[PDB]
Amino acid sequence: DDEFEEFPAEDWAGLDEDEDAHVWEDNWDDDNVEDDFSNQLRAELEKH
Amino acid sequence: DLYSRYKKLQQELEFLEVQEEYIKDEQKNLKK
Amino acid sequence: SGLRQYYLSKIEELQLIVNDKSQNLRRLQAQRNE
Amino acid sequence: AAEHSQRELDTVTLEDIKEHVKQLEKAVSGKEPRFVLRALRMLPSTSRRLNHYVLYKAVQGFFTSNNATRDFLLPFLEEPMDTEADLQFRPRTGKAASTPLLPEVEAYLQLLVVIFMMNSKRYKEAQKISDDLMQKISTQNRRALDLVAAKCYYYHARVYEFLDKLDVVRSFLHARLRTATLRHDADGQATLLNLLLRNYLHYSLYDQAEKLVSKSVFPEQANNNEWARYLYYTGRIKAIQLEYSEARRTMTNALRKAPQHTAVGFKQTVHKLLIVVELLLGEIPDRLQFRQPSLKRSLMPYFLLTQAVRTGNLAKFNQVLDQFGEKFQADGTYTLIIRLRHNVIKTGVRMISLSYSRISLADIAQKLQLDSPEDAEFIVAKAIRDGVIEASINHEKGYVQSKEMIDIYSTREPQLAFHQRISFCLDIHNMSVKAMRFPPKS
Amino acid sequence: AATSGAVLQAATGMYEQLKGEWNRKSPNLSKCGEELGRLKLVLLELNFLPTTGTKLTKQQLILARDILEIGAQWSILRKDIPSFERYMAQLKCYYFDYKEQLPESAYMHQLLGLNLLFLLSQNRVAEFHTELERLPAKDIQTNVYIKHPVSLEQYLMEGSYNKVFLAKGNIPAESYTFFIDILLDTIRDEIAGCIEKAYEKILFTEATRILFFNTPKKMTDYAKKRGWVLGPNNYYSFASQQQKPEDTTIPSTELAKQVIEYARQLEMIV
Amino acid sequence: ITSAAGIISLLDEDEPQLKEFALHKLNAVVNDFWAEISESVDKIEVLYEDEGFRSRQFAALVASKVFYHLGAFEESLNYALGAGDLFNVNDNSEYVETIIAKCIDHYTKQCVENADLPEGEKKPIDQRLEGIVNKMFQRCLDDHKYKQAIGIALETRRLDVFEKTILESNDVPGMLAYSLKLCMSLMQNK
Repeated sequence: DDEFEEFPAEDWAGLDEDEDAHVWEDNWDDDNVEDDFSNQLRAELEKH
Repeated sequence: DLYSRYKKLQQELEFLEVQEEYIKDEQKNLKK
Repeated sequence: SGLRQYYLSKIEELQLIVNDKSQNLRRLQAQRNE
Repeated sequence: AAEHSQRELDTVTLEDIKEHVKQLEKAVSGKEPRFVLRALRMLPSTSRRLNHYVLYKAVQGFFTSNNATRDFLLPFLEEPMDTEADLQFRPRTGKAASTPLLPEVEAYLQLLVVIFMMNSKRYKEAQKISDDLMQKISTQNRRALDLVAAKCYYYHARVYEFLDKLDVVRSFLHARLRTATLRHDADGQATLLNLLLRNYLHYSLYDQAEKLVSKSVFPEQANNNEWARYLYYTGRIKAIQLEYSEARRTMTNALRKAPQHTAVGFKQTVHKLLIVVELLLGEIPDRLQFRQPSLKRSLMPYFLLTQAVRTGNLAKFNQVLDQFGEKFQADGTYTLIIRLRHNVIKTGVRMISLSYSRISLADIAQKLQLDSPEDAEFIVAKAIRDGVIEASINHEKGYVQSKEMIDIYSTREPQLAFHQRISFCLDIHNMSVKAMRFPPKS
Repeated sequence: AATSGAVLQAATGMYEQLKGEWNRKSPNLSKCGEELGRLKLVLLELNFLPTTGTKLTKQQLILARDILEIGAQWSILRKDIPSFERYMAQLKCYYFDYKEQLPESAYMHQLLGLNLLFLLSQNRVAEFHTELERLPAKDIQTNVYIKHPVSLEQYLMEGSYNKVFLAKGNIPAESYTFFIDILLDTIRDEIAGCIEKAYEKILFTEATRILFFNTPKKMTDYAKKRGWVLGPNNYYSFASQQQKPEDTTIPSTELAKQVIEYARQLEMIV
Repeated sequence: ITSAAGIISLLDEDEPQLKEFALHKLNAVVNDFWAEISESVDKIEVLYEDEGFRSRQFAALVASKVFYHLGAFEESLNYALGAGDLFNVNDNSEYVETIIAKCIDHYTKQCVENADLPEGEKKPIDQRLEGIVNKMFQRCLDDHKYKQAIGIALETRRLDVFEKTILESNDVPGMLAYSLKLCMSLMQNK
């Protein structure tokens, strides 16, 4: 082993507990804040 | 003394090369 | 004291080469004997 | 109660140390320098499990001859607290005790002592012992001694860095690197190059680091850890300069070559730099790395930065920068983030090019929330020249048309890739056959 | 020593003469040039460039720093890029490497900003950023003399060339005016290169409009300088085809050599 | 300390006193800035080429030092030869030792190549290289280690220095026996 002592491990000062820790798949698009695709389709039908 | 050691090492290296070539040829022919 | 470092450097280079060659030759000899 | 457990642990550690010196002696006797690496492998574990009794017993048992080094070393060590069950560990027997120990063994014991002194928060004596060891190494000249001197160099630089005197050791490192290069020592070359690059980067002498990298050829037969360090530092240099593509390539290689389990901090640092350089290039880093348990909390600010970059919003970007301003400075990426804060639009143009085969400049302006389409045209031209997007502009109609995708297979490129990999595999087989040993004739 | 003190006195006397020659309402230019030409040689004996920290005469260090400062400003006022580079090479050393004991001047940040702008004008963005890294963090976000080159570089990266073309008017100190012109010429050249590599058969609502040429004929000389065909008016084909290399010859000798090497490695006794 | 850029800058200024100051400072700080000097080494090359200069030897020495640091040992040897007496053969420094070894090897190879040729086509040998090798021979003789001098004499085909070393010694008969053993031992060229 060649433990890289020169580079320190990130400090655990705060070390806040996991918010949700859900383990499904993450994925980027989940971050998006959409507007209720149902409402989107209703608006699309209304505006034709 | 140092000259003798240096030249002896040179001769040893040449002999090792000769032996290496001979052994490779011997292996190739032993396959046949 | 005079031209000793030069001789020693050449001898050390030759010794390293000879050690490597001897190791390779021993491996080859083992295979040949098999 | 734990005293007996500590004593038996010390005894087993002494047995391990004796095995290590036996291995070094066997290496020297057999003219197989690579053997000493087996003993050097356990350096971290041995350092972790070292103790005062261990060090004192080891030095007493291993320095019967040439007691000058015992005189220089023992005073630093603490005398055993009225030990009464001392076994007077005597590894060297009779002729072995009388004869002067080997230079490699003396260097190894000195290295153990300096590591212990460093682990303890006592750096002055660590520096003194280190300087003595380096004088011994400079005086001596052997192969296995050079292999040990590699780690000796590493810890000497470490103690000086702790002292905050990294500048003064620069000339020492340069001199030793020159000697190693003349003597054809790959391990020493690698260790000294990595330490010198670390020295330069600490003070931000990026021009000096770049010049040294350009003029020195890293050894190919270097340990994977040294390769990882070198790749990280070269990627850092290229990223600070404007070579983002090469930086990303080199740093992906560095992270790939880093040890799988350990080196957590190195992984965090390389990951942060990779995130920033990818954002600068305009791509989007993979989200899998953002949830690994080890790299989870550290990379949260960079996660938010990537979020803002993807959903480009200067308000969110400035909020994130203002919040985690100090941590970026601490970690060494604030300047790169500042560059990203103004080259953010590159990512939007990349997404537009990826999605649309032919779009109007007015539509590009609308999508990128820019001013009149002239600014969009200038941005697109800049991107095309930079090579971010393979597209051609046409203002006689006023739209950007993406280039076609060429049939890569019909080209000779697959042949080149496969030839590279075939040569690599053949070299692997040849070296794996040469590594074989048949020992019965010994 | 008495001789050391006397020669220090001579050097400071020449420096005071230069101060009188320059800091008036209008420098003599040539007179200050001769003064600096002799003061360069004069400086040699007062340890011009300490090869080691070895804290030496603070008076010598300050005198050398000031002389090189005035020399760099003289070069900029005389319109001599080589002289400016030669003076800055040493001024940077004095500012960065001996400052551990020597105090911090009042022109340090202005001269560093001058250097950054000079690098940007010569289009050495790599060196620009390498140097920008040396300076502290707060000074790159506070000092008005260091903030002009940074803003110009950021706009150049963003591609908003219009912003800089209008921001030329604002200058922290008149010295920057010289280098702003070379920066504008270089930015015009970069726009031309971007248009050439990108685009296909000119347009961009006429080349003059996007190249920011006041008169229609002002771009003709640069069009002639570059290898542009000069087709219809404001219509220069860039030949982005690059000859469209389509000829393929099946490199055969090299492939045969590669396969023969494969066979050699497969058959030879390792 | 650091940078080492102004010293290089002060080399194109047409004043052969600032030029010499810069050359001396570069010689002082060459072991720690060889990479920086290497990019501009052509300036020192042109300085050496210029005969009008006065510190031609010093320019040659500094250029040779930077080239030796780089790895271009042939160029370093050539410039060390041109550097004249400023190369102090009797100096215990790594640069001195490595360049001395390079000159010895170069002379050995050239002499061996020349030996097996007619006198008409004998390729010329640089007199500076000859002088360096002769100085090393003299150092051997002064230190009294005659066997090393004999060895290098035989290797370089210098029968003259071989004879001189045999005669000027304390054990003439012993040296004769040693040389005869070398001849009727590993010495193959008939």
